Amino acid sequence: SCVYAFGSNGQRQLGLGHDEDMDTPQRSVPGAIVRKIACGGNHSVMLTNDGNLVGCGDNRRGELDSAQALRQVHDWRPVEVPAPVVDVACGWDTTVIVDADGRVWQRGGGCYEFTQQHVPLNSNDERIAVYGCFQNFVVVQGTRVYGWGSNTKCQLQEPKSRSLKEPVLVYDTGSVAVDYVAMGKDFMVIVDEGGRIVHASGRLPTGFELKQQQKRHNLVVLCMWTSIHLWNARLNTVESFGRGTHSQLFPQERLDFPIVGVATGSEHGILTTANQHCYNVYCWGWGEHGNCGPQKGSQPGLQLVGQYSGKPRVFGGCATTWIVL
Amino acid sequence: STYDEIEIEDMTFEPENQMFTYPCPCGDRFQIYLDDMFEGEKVAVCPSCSLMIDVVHHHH
Ligand SMILES: [Cl-]
Ligand SMILES: [Cl-]
Ligand SMILES: [Cl-]
Ligand SMILES: [Cl-]
Ligand SMILES: [Cl-]
Ligand SMILES: [Cl-]
Ligand SMILES: [Cl-]
Ligand SMILES: [Cl-]
Ligand SMILES: [Fe+3]
Ligand SMILES: [Mg+2]
Repeated sequence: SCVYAFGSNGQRQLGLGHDEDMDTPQRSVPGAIVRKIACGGNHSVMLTNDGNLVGCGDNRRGELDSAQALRQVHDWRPVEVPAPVVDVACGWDTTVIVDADGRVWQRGGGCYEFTQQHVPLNSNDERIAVYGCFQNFVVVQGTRVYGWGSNTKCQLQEPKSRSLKEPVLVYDTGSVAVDYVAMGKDFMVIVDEGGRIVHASGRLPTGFELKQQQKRHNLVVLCMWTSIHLWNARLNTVESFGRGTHSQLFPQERLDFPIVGVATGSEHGILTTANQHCYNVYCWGWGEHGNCGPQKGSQPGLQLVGQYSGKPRVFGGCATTWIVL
Repeated sequence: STYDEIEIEDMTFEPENQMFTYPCPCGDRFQIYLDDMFEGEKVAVCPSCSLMIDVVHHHH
C-alpha cells in the first residue's frame, strides 16, 4: 500500500522521521497491504494483512515498546506482539490488539508489557473486533459488546465510576449482529449490520437522543471526541450533532458528487467523493495543526487535500490525517 | 464559545508541577495550576494550540 499522512507531528507520529507539523499529504513508508491505521494522542500504528503491526511516535507511557529508556519510536518499527494481529485500536496513550487466537492484549497507560484483557469470548471463530478512543475500549463478538476503562459519564454502565479495569458487558442485542461501535471521548454508539443504531451511552452530544435516531436503517455512524456524524448514502448527506465551535458540523452546502467514504479524527472529518474514475479527499473541522490542509483557520466547509485514480481508505487521529491507496 | 467544558473530577493531578491536566485533541494537554484554581480560575489552556476549556463541577 501507498500511505500519505499529515497534521500534528511533534512526536514523529506521522512516520516521516522528522517532528515538523505538515499541512499537505506526505508519503509515509514503513509489499505489505494495510488492513488499517489506528491513532492515539501521540502514537500511530499500522496493521498489515499479514498480521504484522508497526508503529511510531511517543513511547513515554509504554504505548509501543517495552524499553522504558525508549522515549520515542522515531521511525516506523515493528511492534513486538504475542501472536499475529487480526485487529487493533488505540486510546490516548494505549494500544490494544486482538490476536489470531482470539486473545485481547493491552499495553500503554504506564504499562510496558502487553497484558491479556480477559473478555468472555467464544472459541467458535465468530469475528472478534476491538474499538477504542481516549480512555475506553470495547470488544465486539456476535450480539455482544464488552468494554472497560473510564466510566465517569456512564458510557459503560450506570452509575458513574472513575474506571473499570475488568471488562463489563455494555450491551447484548439478544438478536441482531453488531457491526461496530463508534466512540467519542466519553460516549459511544452501537450499530448493527443493518446500519441501525441499537444503543448509545455516555455524554452524548447536544441534539442527539437515542430514541429519535433509531428509525433509519442503512446509516454509517462516525464520532469525533465531542460530536456524532450520521452518513446517509441513500440521500448523500452527513448530519452532525455537537456544538461546532471549530467547524466540526458537516457543511450542509449540497455536494455535487457522491460520498464514498467518511472518517473522523479527534476534532476533524475526512470525506472521499467519487468524481466519475477520479476520487477526491476533503477535510472539515479543526485544522490548526495542518490536518485539514493548508488553510489552518478552522474555517467551515470542505477543503480539498488530494485527488487519486483509485478509491482511497482514510483514517483520522489526534489532529492527524491518513490516506491509504 | 469555548471548545468544551470538563468536570474538575475528570482532570489528572500532576503533583510534581501542582497542576490539573486533561488531554487536548491536538495531542498535548489542557492545564490549570492548583494555586490558580484555588483562587477561582475556571479556564484551562493548551501549551501547543489555541483551544481552551471551561472547568466546571456538576452535582448530577
Ligand atoms: Cl500483508
Ligand atoms: Cl497477561
Ligand atoms: Cl462535491
Ligand atoms: Cl492558514
Ligand atoms: Cl478546497
Ligand atoms: Cl488525579
Ligand atoms: Cl484522562
Ligand atoms: Cl476554544
Ligand atoms: Fe492543544
Ligand atoms: Mg443502560
